[PDB]
Amino acid sequence: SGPVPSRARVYTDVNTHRPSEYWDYESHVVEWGNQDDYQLVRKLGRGKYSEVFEAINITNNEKVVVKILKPVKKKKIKREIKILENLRGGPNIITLADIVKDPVSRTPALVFEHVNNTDFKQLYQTLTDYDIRFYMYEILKALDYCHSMGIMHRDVKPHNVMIDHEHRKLRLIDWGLAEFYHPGQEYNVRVASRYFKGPELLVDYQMYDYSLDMWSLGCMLASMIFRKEPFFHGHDNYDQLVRIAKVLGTEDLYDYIDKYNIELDPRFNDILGRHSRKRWERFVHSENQHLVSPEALDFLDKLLRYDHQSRLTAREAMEHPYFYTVV
Ligand SMILES: NC(=O)CCNCc1ccc(-c2ccccc2)c(Cl)c1
Repeated sequence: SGPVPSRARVYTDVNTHRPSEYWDYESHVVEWGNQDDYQLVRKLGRGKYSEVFEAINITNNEKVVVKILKPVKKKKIKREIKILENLRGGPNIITLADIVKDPVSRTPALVFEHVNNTDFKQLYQTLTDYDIRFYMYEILKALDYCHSMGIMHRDVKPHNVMIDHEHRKLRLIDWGLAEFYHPGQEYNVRVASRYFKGPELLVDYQMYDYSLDMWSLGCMLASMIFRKEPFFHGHDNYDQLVRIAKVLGTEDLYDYIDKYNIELDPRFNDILGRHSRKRWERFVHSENQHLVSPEALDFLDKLLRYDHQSRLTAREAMEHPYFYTVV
């Protein structure tokens, strides 16, 4: 009678028990300020529906970040704006300072606090085992916060984590794919970046929850501790599940799809194969061994599980012995 329903093991009805205004972003009233108070400095990057600039607020000589949005779907702009306002001031969540539009073109822009992002290319060698545990803890603070607030990020990846290592400051950014969690809601599976997509998205299991961000965090941790970027290198979305299966094995993949009554796409039939469950220690080499520990492996093992319900929650994760050395 179709796939088996599922709901989050934590913060299940946080939106159900709150007023409609908190989660109804379509009904959210946005009030734009004037862009003229901002001075664009330099291009920091470019997304598919966004253009990110470094800027200065002329009124106080403060460095800000300006994200110009292509109005592809106003509903998505309203969703990002609503979520950013709801999470404002949360631990390690990018702060939305203002919302403005350019008078002439009317293109919407989000103004954020500034993060002085440390040279990551040069950073990949100076980070230690302590650094990884410390920064992992900080991302979990952000996730436990947005999950307690009924939001799932749905795009956790290195690119969306800004680190100012001189000041040990971490910010989770790009809430453009974030969504409000409503138990029983079927979500679009075309979220997150390929390398970070949870098995639920790949097998087309639409009733996912906050545990999706927990899979993405595992992908990130495995790439950090094992210095293998990305950890699951799929070449398409169908191949992505095969890359996971080569590590987690096909046995538990059927245990998963059977548990939730999932219909595997017939495109997998020829490519999936049969794979044994691998051991995390196999990924330890001379290059990475200085960042790998038993605690790190036990933690990793508990995040990268097929079954979204078996994954640690951000709270459970914060308690794990992997984090005993950090405040
Ligand atoms: N948009 C950008 O260019 C920012 C790119 N983000 C840099 C970055 C550097 C280090 C980490 C990290 C991950 C795990 C443990 C400790 C540190 C992350 Cl998640 C991200």
